[PDB]
Amino acid sequence: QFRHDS
Amino acid sequence: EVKLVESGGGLVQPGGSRKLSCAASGFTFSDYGMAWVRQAPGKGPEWVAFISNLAYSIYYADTVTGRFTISRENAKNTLYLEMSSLRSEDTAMYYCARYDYDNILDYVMDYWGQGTSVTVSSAKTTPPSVYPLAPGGSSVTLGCLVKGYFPESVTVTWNSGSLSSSVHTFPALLQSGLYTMSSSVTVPSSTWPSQTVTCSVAHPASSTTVDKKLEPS
Amino acid sequence: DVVMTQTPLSLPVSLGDQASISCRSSQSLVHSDGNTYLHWYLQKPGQSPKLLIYKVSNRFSGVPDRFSGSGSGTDFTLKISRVEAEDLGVYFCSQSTHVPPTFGGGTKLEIKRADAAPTVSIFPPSSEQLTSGGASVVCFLNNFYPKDINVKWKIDGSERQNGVLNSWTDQDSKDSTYSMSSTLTLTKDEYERHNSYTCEATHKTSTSPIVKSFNRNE
Repeated sequence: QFRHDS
Repeated sequence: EVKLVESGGGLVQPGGSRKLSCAASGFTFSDYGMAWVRQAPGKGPEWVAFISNLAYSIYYADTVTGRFTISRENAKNTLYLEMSSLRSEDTAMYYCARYDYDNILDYVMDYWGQGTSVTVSSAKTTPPSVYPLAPGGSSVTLGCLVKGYFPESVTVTWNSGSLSSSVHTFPALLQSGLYTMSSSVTVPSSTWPSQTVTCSVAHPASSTTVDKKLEPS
Repeated sequence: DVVMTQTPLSLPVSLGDQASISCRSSQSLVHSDGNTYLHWYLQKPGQSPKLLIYKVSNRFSGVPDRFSGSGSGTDFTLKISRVEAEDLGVYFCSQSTHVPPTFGGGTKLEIKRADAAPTVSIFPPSSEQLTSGGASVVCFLNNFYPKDINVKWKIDGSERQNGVLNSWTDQDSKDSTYSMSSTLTLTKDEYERHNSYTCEATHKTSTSPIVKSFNRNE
Protein backbone atom coordinates (compact mmCIF):
# COMPACT_ATOMS: atom_id res chain seq x y z
CA GLN A 1 0.00 0.00 0.00
CA PHE A 2 3.09 2.21 0.07
CA ARG A 3 4.50 4.69 -2.45
CA HIS A 4 7.49 3.57 -4.52
CA ASP A 5 10.43 5.87 -5.21
CA SER A 6 10.85 6.16 -8.97
CA GLU B 1 17.82 -16.07 -6.18
CA VAL B 2 16.55 -13.46 -3.72
CA LYS B 3 18.11 -13.84 -0.25
CA LEU B 4 17.44 -12.01 3.02
CA VAL B 5 19.33 -12.75 6.25
CA GLU B 6 18.55 -10.87 9.46
CA SER B 7 20.62 -10.65 12.64
CA GLY B 8 20.79 -8.76 15.91
CA GLY B 9 18.20 -10.68 17.88
CA GLY B 10 18.80 -11.72 21.46
CA LEU B 11 17.46 -11.58 25.00
CA VAL B 12 17.17 -8.15 26.62
CA GLN B 13 15.69 -6.70 29.76
CA PRO B 14 12.50 -4.66 29.55
CA GLY B 15 13.52 -1.16 28.55
CA GLY B 16 16.59 -2.46 26.74
CA SER B 17 17.41 -2.05 23.10
CA ARG B 18 18.35 -3.85 19.89
CA LYS B 19 19.54 -2.96 16.41
CA LEU B 20 18.54 -5.59 13.87
CA SER B 21 20.16 -5.85 10.47
CA CYS B 22 19.03 -7.61 7.30
CA ALA B 23 21.52 -8.39 4.54
CA ALA B 24 20.02 -8.63 1.06
CA SER B 25 21.30 -10.27 -2.11
CA GLY B 26 20.14 -11.51 -5.51
CA PHE B 27 18.25 -8.38 -6.52
CA THR B 28 19.03 -4.70 -7.02
CA PHE B 29 18.42 -3.68 -3.40
CA SER B 30 17.88 0.02 -4.12
CA ASP B 31 14.97 -0.80 -6.46
CA TYR B 32 12.72 -2.25 -3.71
CA GLY B 33 10.91 -1.10 -0.61
CA MET B 34 11.55 -3.25 2.43
CA ALA B 35 9.67 -4.09 5.61
CA TRP B 36 10.00 -5.59 9.07
CA VAL B 37 7.38 -8.11 10.17
CA ARG B 38 7.29 -9.77 13.61
CA GLN B 39 5.48 -12.88 14.86
CA ALA B 40 4.92 -14.00 18.45
CA PRO B 41 4.46 -17.69 19.35
CA GLY B 42 1.17 -19.05 18.02
CA LYS B 43 0.22 -15.75 16.34
CA GLY B 44 -0.08 -14.61 12.77
CA PRO B 45 2.47 -12.15 11.41
CA GLU B 46 2.18 -8.48 12.28
CA TRP B 47 3.69 -5.75 10.10
CA VAL B 48 6.12 -3.53 12.02
CA ALA B 49 7.65 -0.91 9.69
CA PHE B 50 8.31 -0.05 6.03
CA ILE B 51 10.90 2.02 4.17
CA SER B 52 10.69 2.98 0.49
CA ASN B 53 13.48 2.02 -1.88
CA LEU B 54 15.20 5.44 -1.74
CA ALA B 55 13.92 6.13 1.82
CA TYR B 56 11.51 8.96 0.95
CA SER B 57 8.66 7.11 2.70
CA ILE B 58 8.79 5.45 6.11
CA TYR B 59 5.75 4.14 7.99
CA TYR B 60 5.34 2.38 11.36
CA ALA B 61 2.73 0.17 12.97
CA ASP B 62 0.87 1.77 15.88
CA THR B 63 2.40 -0.77 18.31
CA VAL B 64 5.99 0.38 17.65
CA THR B 65 6.01 4.04 16.57
CA GLY B 66 8.12 6.28 18.79
CA ARG B 67 10.31 3.40 19.90
CA PHE B 68 11.64 1.79 16.70
CA THR B 69 13.54 3.40 13.81
CA ILE B 70 13.82 1.77 10.38
CA SER B 71 16.65 2.76 8.02
CA ARG B 72 18.58 1.40 5.07
CA GLU B 73 21.91 1.92 3.38
CA ASN B 74 21.61 1.06 -0.28
CA ALA B 75 25.36 0.81 -0.88
CA LYS B 76 25.71 -1.88 1.83
CA ASN B 77 22.57 -3.82 0.71
CA THR B 78 21.47 -3.69 4.34
CA LEU B 79 18.22 -2.78 6.11
CA TYR B 80 18.11 -1.80 9.80
CA LEU B 81 15.71 -1.73 12.73
CA GLU B 82 16.78 0.10 15.87
CA MET B 83 14.43 -0.82 18.74
CA SER B 84 14.31 0.87 22.16
CA SER B 85 12.12 0.88 25.29
CA LEU B 86 11.44 -2.79 24.64
CA ARG B 87 8.56 -4.49 26.44
CA SER B 88 7.74 -8.16 26.85
CA GLU B 89 4.98 -7.76 24.29
CA ASP B 90 7.75 -7.05 21.72
CA THR B 91 9.05 -10.63 22.08
CA ALA B 92 8.78 -12.23 18.65
CA MET B 93 10.47 -13.63 15.63
CA TYR B 94 11.43 -10.55 13.54
CA TYR B 95 11.42 -10.97 9.76
CA CYS B 96 12.93 -8.81 7.07
CA ALA B 97 10.72 -8.78 3.95
CA ARG B 98 11.01 -7.39 0.44
CA TYR B 99 8.11 -5.48 -1.07
CA ASP B 100 7.50 -6.02 -4.79
CA TYR B 101 6.21 -3.33 -7.15
CA ASP B 102 5.19 -3.08 -10.79
CA ASN B 103 4.53 0.65 -11.07
CA ILE B 104 4.12 3.25 -8.30
CA LEU B 105 2.88 0.96 -5.47
CA ASP B 106 4.74 -1.44 -3.16
CA TYR B 107 1.98 -4.02 -3.06
CA VAL B 108 3.14 -7.39 -1.71
CA MET B 109 5.83 -8.71 0.62
CA ASP B 110 7.23 -11.45 -1.56
CA TYR B 111 10.55 -12.62 -0.06
CA TRP B 112 11.11 -13.03 3.69
CA GLY B 113 14.16 -14.02 5.69
CA GLN B 114 14.27 -16.81 8.25
CA GLY B 115 13.94 -14.26 11.06
CA THR B 116 15.94 -13.19 14.10
CA SER B 117 14.51 -13.89 17.55
CA VAL B 118 14.05 -11.12 20.15
CA THR B 119 13.03 -12.02 23.72
CA VAL B 120 12.23 -9.27 26.23
CA SER B 121 12.15 -10.62 29.78
CA SER B 122 13.49 -9.90 33.27
CA ALA B 123 13.82 -13.61 34.08
CA LYS B 124 17.06 -14.92 35.59
CA THR B 125 18.49 -18.19 34.42
CA THR B 126 16.91 -20.72 36.71
CA PRO B 127 17.30 -24.50 36.84
CA PRO B 128 14.09 -26.54 36.73
CA SER B 129 12.46 -28.50 39.54
CA VAL B 130 12.04 -32.06 38.28
CA TYR B 131 9.06 -33.90 39.73
CA PRO B 132 8.30 -37.61 39.23
CA LEU B 133 4.83 -38.49 37.95
CA ALA B 134 3.94 -42.04 39.02
CA PRO B 135 0.51 -43.65 39.56
CA GLY B 136 -0.32 -43.18 43.24
CA GLY B 137 -4.13 -52.03 33.00
CA SER B 138 -1.86 -53.73 30.46
CA SER B 139 0.12 -50.52 29.96
CA VAL B 140 1.34 -47.93 32.47
CA THR B 141 1.95 -44.22 31.82
CA LEU B 142 4.65 -42.34 33.74
CA GLY B 143 5.88 -38.77 33.61
CA CYS B 144 8.20 -36.06 34.72
CA LEU B 145 7.13 -32.50 35.40
CA VAL B 146 9.82 -29.93 34.65
CA LYS B 147 8.79 -26.76 36.36
CA GLY B 148 10.01 -23.20 36.72
CA TYR B 149 13.05 -22.87 34.46
CA PHE B 150 14.49 -20.22 32.11
CA PRO B 151 15.51 -20.00 29.34
CA GLU B 152 13.68 -22.54 27.24
CA SER B 153 16.12 -25.28 26.22
CA VAL B 154 15.50 -28.44 28.25
CA THR B 155 15.75 -32.05 27.13
CA VAL B 156 14.02 -35.05 28.76
CA THR B 157 15.52 -38.50 28.14
CA TRP B 158 14.02 -41.78 29.36
CA ASN B 159 16.23 -44.79 30.18
CA SER B 160 19.23 -43.27 28.38
CA GLY B 161 17.08 -42.86 25.23
CA SER B 162 16.18 -46.56 24.82
CA LEU B 163 12.58 -45.66 25.65
CA SER B 164 11.63 -43.15 22.95
CA SER B 165 8.75 -44.26 20.72
CA SER B 166 6.28 -44.22 23.67
CA VAL B 167 7.26 -40.69 24.75
CA HIS B 168 5.26 -37.48 24.55
CA THR B 169 7.11 -34.23 25.09
CA PHE B 170 4.71 -31.45 25.83
CA PRO B 171 5.53 -27.90 24.78
CA ALA B 172 6.72 -25.54 27.50
CA LEU B 173 4.51 -22.71 28.73
CA LEU B 174 5.32 -19.45 30.51
CA GLN B 175 3.88 -18.86 33.96
CA SER B 176 5.09 -16.99 37.03
CA GLY B 177 7.69 -15.68 34.56
CA LEU B 178 9.26 -19.14 34.02
CA TYR B 179 8.81 -22.15 31.75
CA THR B 180 7.14 -25.45 32.57
CA MET B 181 6.81 -28.63 30.50
CA SER B 182 6.22 -32.33 31.04
CA SER B 183 7.09 -35.60 29.38
CA SER B 184 5.16 -38.86 29.47
CA VAL B 185 6.22 -42.42 28.72
CA THR B 186 4.10 -45.54 28.36
CA VAL B 187 5.52 -48.99 29.05
CA PRO B 188 3.91 -52.40 29.67
CA SER B 189 2.93 -53.23 33.25
CA SER B 190 5.28 -56.22 32.90
CA THR B 191 8.21 -53.81 32.60
CA TRP B 192 7.40 -51.32 35.37
CA PRO B 193 7.91 -51.30 38.26
CA SER B 194 9.49 -54.72 37.61
CA GLN B 195 12.35 -52.94 35.84
CA THR B 196 13.67 -49.44 36.41
CA VAL B 197 12.45 -46.34 34.54
CA THR B 198 14.27 -43.00 34.85
CA CYS B 199 13.81 -39.55 33.33
CA SER B 200 16.99 -37.50 32.72
CA VAL B 201 16.39 -33.75 32.48
CA ALA B 202 19.16 -31.60 30.98
CA HIS B 203 19.02 -27.79 31.32
CA PRO B 204 22.11 -26.56 29.42
CA ALA B 205 21.89 -22.84 30.24
CA SER B 206 21.88 -23.60 34.00
CA SER B 207 24.31 -26.55 33.52
CA THR B 208 22.01 -28.96 35.36
CA THR B 209 21.08 -32.60 34.84
CA VAL B 210 18.57 -34.27 37.16
CA ASP B 211 17.85 -37.98 36.91
CA LYS B 212 14.59 -38.91 38.65
CA LYS B 213 13.70 -42.55 39.28
CA LEU B 214 10.02 -43.43 38.98
CA GLU B 215 8.98 -45.22 42.15
CA PRO B 216 5.56 -46.80 42.70
CA SER B 217 3.56 -45.00 45.39
CA ASP C 1 -7.10 -1.30 10.43
CA VAL C 2 -8.58 -3.92 8.14
CA VAL C 3 -9.52 -7.08 10.04
CA MET C 4 -8.87 -10.33 8.11
CA THR C 5 -11.09 -13.20 9.31
CA GLN C 6 -10.10 -16.75 8.36
CA THR C 7 -12.23 -19.86 8.73
CA PRO C 8 -11.70 -22.53 9.70
CA LEU C 9 -9.12 -22.03 12.40
CA SER C 10 -8.14 -25.68 11.89
CA LEU C 11 -8.80 -27.77 8.79
CA PRO C 12 -8.48 -31.58 8.79
CA VAL C 13 -8.06 -33.06 5.32
CA SER C 14 -7.20 -36.43 3.79
CA LEU C 15 -4.18 -36.43 1.55
CA GLY C 16 -5.25 -36.40 -2.08
CA ASP C 17 -8.42 -34.50 -1.15
CA GLN C 18 -9.33 -30.88 -1.75
CA ALA C 19 -8.97 -28.24 0.94
CA SER C 20 -10.74 -24.89 0.96
CA ILE C 21 -9.89 -21.92 3.17
CA SER C 22 -11.84 -18.69 3.28
CA CYS C 23 -10.86 -15.14 4.18
CA ARG C 24 -13.11 -12.16 4.85
CA SER C 25 -11.93 -8.56 5.12
CA SER C 26 -13.69 -5.91 7.13
CA GLN C 27 -13.45 -3.47 4.20
CA SER C 28 -13.30 -3.67 0.44
CA LEU C 29 -9.88 -4.69 -0.83
CA VAL C 30 -10.30 -2.94 -4.23
CA HIS C 31 -7.58 -0.28 -4.35
CA SER C 32 -8.19 2.98 -6.21
CA ASP C 33 -5.80 1.64 -8.91
CA GLY C 34 -8.26 -1.21 -9.54
CA ASN C 35 -6.19 -4.09 -8.23
CA THR C 36 -7.38 -6.22 -5.31
CA TYR C 37 -4.32 -6.63 -3.07
CA LEU C 38 -5.27 -9.86 -1.30
CA HIS C 39 -2.56 -12.48 -0.83
CA TRP C 40 -2.11 -15.95 0.69
CA TYR C 41 0.95 -17.22 2.55
CA LEU C 42 2.00 -20.66 3.73
CA GLN C 43 4.12 -21.10 6.87
CA LYS C 44 5.72 -24.43 7.74
CA PRO C 45 7.10 -25.32 11.19
CA GLY C 46 10.24 -23.38 12.03
CA GLN C 47 10.20 -21.37 8.79
CA SER C 48 9.03 -17.95 7.70
CA PRO C 49 5.86 -17.51 5.64
CA LYS C 50 6.19 -18.11 1.89
CA LEU C 51 3.95 -16.28 -0.58
CA LEU C 52 1.61 -18.60 -2.50
CA ILE C 53 -0.94 -16.36 -4.23
CA TYR C 54 -0.86 -12.60 -4.76
CA LYS C 55 -3.60 -10.27 -5.98
CA VAL C 56 -6.37 -12.85 -5.39
CA SER C 57 -5.33 -15.44 -7.98
CA ASN C 58 -1.70 -15.11 -9.19
CA ARG C 59 0.55 -18.05 -8.25
CA PHE C 60 3.98 -16.94 -7.05
CA SER C 61 7.11 -18.36 -8.71
CA GLY C 62 7.45 -22.09 -8.08
CA VAL C 63 4.01 -22.53 -6.51
CA PRO C 64 2.47 -25.73 -7.93
CA ASP C 65 -0.72 -25.81 -10.01
CA ARG C 66 -2.87 -27.26 -7.25
CA PHE C 67 -3.07 -23.88 -5.44
CA SER C 68 -5.91 -21.68 -6.71
CA GLY C 69 -7.35 -18.45 -5.38
CA SER C 70 -10.52 -16.55 -6.20
CA GLY C 71 -13.01 -14.10 -4.69
CA SER C 72 -13.95 -10.45 -4.78
CA GLY C 73 -14.82 -7.45 -2.66
CA THR C 74 -14.50 -8.81 0.87
CA ASP C 75 -14.81 -12.60 0.47
CA PHE C 76 -11.89 -14.73 -0.67
CA THR C 77 -11.09 -18.40 -1.07
CA LEU C 78 -7.89 -20.39 -1.50
CA LYS C 79 -8.20 -23.89 -2.95
CA ILE C 80 -5.61 -26.69 -2.68
CA SER C 81 -6.93 -29.19 -5.18
CA ARG C 82 -5.09 -32.38 -4.11
CA VAL C 83 -3.45 -31.90 -0.75
CA GLU C 84 0.05 -33.36 -0.38
CA ALA C 85 2.09 -33.83 2.77
CA GLU C 86 4.29 -30.82 1.91
CA ASP C 87 1.19 -28.57 2.00
CA LEU C 88 0.57 -29.15 5.71
CA GLY C 89 1.23 -25.99 7.67
CA VAL C 90 -0.38 -22.67 8.53
CA TYR C 91 -1.93 -20.57 5.78
CA PHE C 92 -2.51 -16.84 6.22
CA CYS C 93 -4.35 -14.37 4.05
CA SER C 94 -3.10 -10.79 3.95
CA GLN C 95 -4.25 -7.49 2.49
CA SER C 96 -2.10 -4.67 1.18
CA THR C 97 -4.77 -2.29 -0.13
CA HIS C 98 -4.76 -0.12 3.01
CA VAL C 99 -2.10 1.06 5.42
CA PRO C 100 -1.37 -0.83 7.57
CA PRO C 101 -1.09 -4.18 5.81
CA THR C 102 -2.71 -6.83 7.99
CA PHE C 103 -2.83 -10.61 8.28
CA GLY C 104 -5.45 -13.20 9.12
CA GLY C 105 -5.19 -15.32 12.24
CA GLY C 106 -4.18 -18.41 10.29
CA THR C 107 -5.62 -21.75 9.28
CA LYS C 108 -3.72 -24.89 10.24
CA LEU C 109 -3.95 -27.60 7.58
CA GLU C 110 -3.84 -30.97 9.32
CA ILE C 111 -4.24 -34.68 8.67
CA LYS C 112 -7.45 -36.73 8.95
CA ARG C 113 -7.52 -40.18 10.52
CA ALA C 114 -9.99 -42.51 12.22
CA ASP C 115 -11.31 -41.53 15.63
CA ALA C 116 -9.31 -42.55 18.69
CA ALA C 117 -10.35 -42.08 22.32
CA PRO C 118 -7.74 -40.56 24.66
CA THR C 119 -5.76 -42.51 27.23
CA VAL C 120 -6.10 -40.54 30.48
CA SER C 121 -3.69 -40.77 33.44
CA ILE C 122 -3.83 -38.64 36.58
CA PHE C 123 -0.90 -37.98 38.90
CA PRO C 124 -0.77 -36.43 42.40
CA PRO C 125 1.90 -33.91 43.44
CA SER C 126 5.23 -35.36 44.51
CA SER C 127 6.45 -35.14 48.09
CA GLU C 128 9.37 -33.12 46.72
CA GLN C 129 7.09 -30.43 45.31
CA LEU C 130 5.01 -30.32 48.49
CA THR C 131 8.27 -29.79 50.40
CA SER C 132 8.83 -26.82 48.05
CA GLY C 133 5.39 -25.52 48.98
CA GLY C 134 3.50 -26.22 45.77
CA ALA C 135 1.21 -28.96 44.55
CA SER C 136 0.72 -29.72 40.87
CA VAL C 137 -1.88 -32.24 39.78
CA VAL C 138 -1.06 -33.56 36.32
CA CYS C 139 -3.30 -35.30 33.82
CA PHE C 140 -2.13 -36.75 30.50
CA LEU C 141 -4.61 -37.29 27.66
CA ASN C 142 -2.63 -39.13 25.00
CA ASN C 143 -3.09 -40.41 21.46
CA PHE C 144 -6.59 -39.14 20.64
CA TYR C 145 -8.33 -37.97 17.46
CA PRO C 146 -9.87 -35.50 16.59
CA LYS C 147 -7.96 -32.68 18.29
CA ASP C 148 -11.11 -31.22 19.90
CA ILE C 149 -11.27 -32.16 23.58
CA ASN C 150 -12.49 -30.48 26.76
CA VAL C 151 -10.80 -31.11 30.10
CA LYS C 152 -12.45 -30.17 33.39
CA TRP C 153 -10.81 -30.28 36.79
CA LYS C 154 -13.03 -31.04 39.77
CA ILE C 155 -11.86 -30.53 43.34
CA ASP C 156 -14.24 -32.23 45.78
CA GLY C 157 -16.85 -32.46 43.00
CA SER C 158 -16.63 -28.71 42.19
CA GLU C 159 -15.06 -27.30 39.02
CA ARG C 160 -11.89 -25.21 39.14
CA GLN C 161 -10.17 -23.21 36.43
CA ASN C 162 -7.60 -21.08 38.30
CA GLY C 163 -4.16 -22.69 38.16
CA VAL C 164 -4.89 -24.94 35.13
CA LEU C 165 -2.35 -24.90 32.28
CA ASN C 166 -3.08 -26.93 29.16
CA SER C 167 -0.49 -28.01 26.60
CA TRP C 168 -1.00 -29.73 23.23
CA THR C 169 1.57 -31.58 21.14
CA ASP C 170 1.52 -31.20 17.39
CA GLN C 171 -0.09 -33.87 15.27
CA ASP C 172 1.98 -37.01 15.64
CA SER C 173 3.95 -37.84 12.47
CA LYS C 174 3.39 -41.61 12.77
CA ASP C 175 -0.24 -42.14 13.91
CA SER C 176 -1.70 -38.67 13.25
CA THR C 177 -3.11 -38.48 16.81
CA TYR C 178 -2.88 -35.63 19.32
CA SER C 179 -1.79 -35.59 22.93
CA MET C 180 -2.36 -33.13 25.72
CA SER C 181 -1.10 -32.30 29.19
CA SER C 182 -3.36 -30.65 31.78
CA THR C 183 -1.67 -29.37 34.93
CA LEU C 184 -3.53 -27.98 37.93
CA THR C 185 -1.14 -26.03 40.15
CA LEU C 186 -2.03 -25.18 43.75
CA THR C 187 -0.11 -24.07 46.77
CA LYS C 188 0.50 -26.77 49.36
CA ASP C 189 -2.04 -25.01 51.58
CA GLU C 190 -4.83 -25.06 48.98
CA TYR C 191 -3.99 -28.67 48.07
CA GLU C 192 -4.44 -29.55 51.80
CA ARG C 193 -7.95 -28.00 52.00
CA HIS C 194 -9.41 -30.64 49.70
CA ASN C 195 -9.35 -34.37 49.20
CA SER C 196 -10.93 -35.46 45.90
CA TYR C 197 -9.02 -34.56 42.70
CA THR C 198 -10.56 -35.37 39.35
CA CYS C 199 -9.46 -35.15 35.71
CA GLU C 200 -12.52 -35.22 33.42
CA ALA C 201 -12.39 -35.40 29.62
CA THR C 202 -15.11 -35.20 27.01
CA HIS C 203 -14.18 -36.26 23.50
CA LYS C 204 -16.47 -37.04 20.59
CA THR C 205 -15.56 -40.74 20.86
CA SER C 206 -18.04 -41.03 23.78
CA THR C 207 -21.09 -39.37 25.28
CA SER C 208 -19.71 -40.31 28.68
CA PRO C 209 -16.80 -38.26 30.06
CA ILE C 210 -13.61 -40.13 30.87
CA VAL C 211 -13.19 -39.62 34.63
CA LYS C 212 -9.84 -40.03 36.44
CA SER C 213 -9.54 -39.37 40.18
CA PHE C 214 -7.43 -39.85 43.27
CA ASN C 215 -8.09 -38.98 46.90
CA ARG C 216 -5.29 -37.07 48.62
CA ASN C 217 -5.55 -39.04 51.87
CA GLU C 218 -5.00 -42.25 49.89
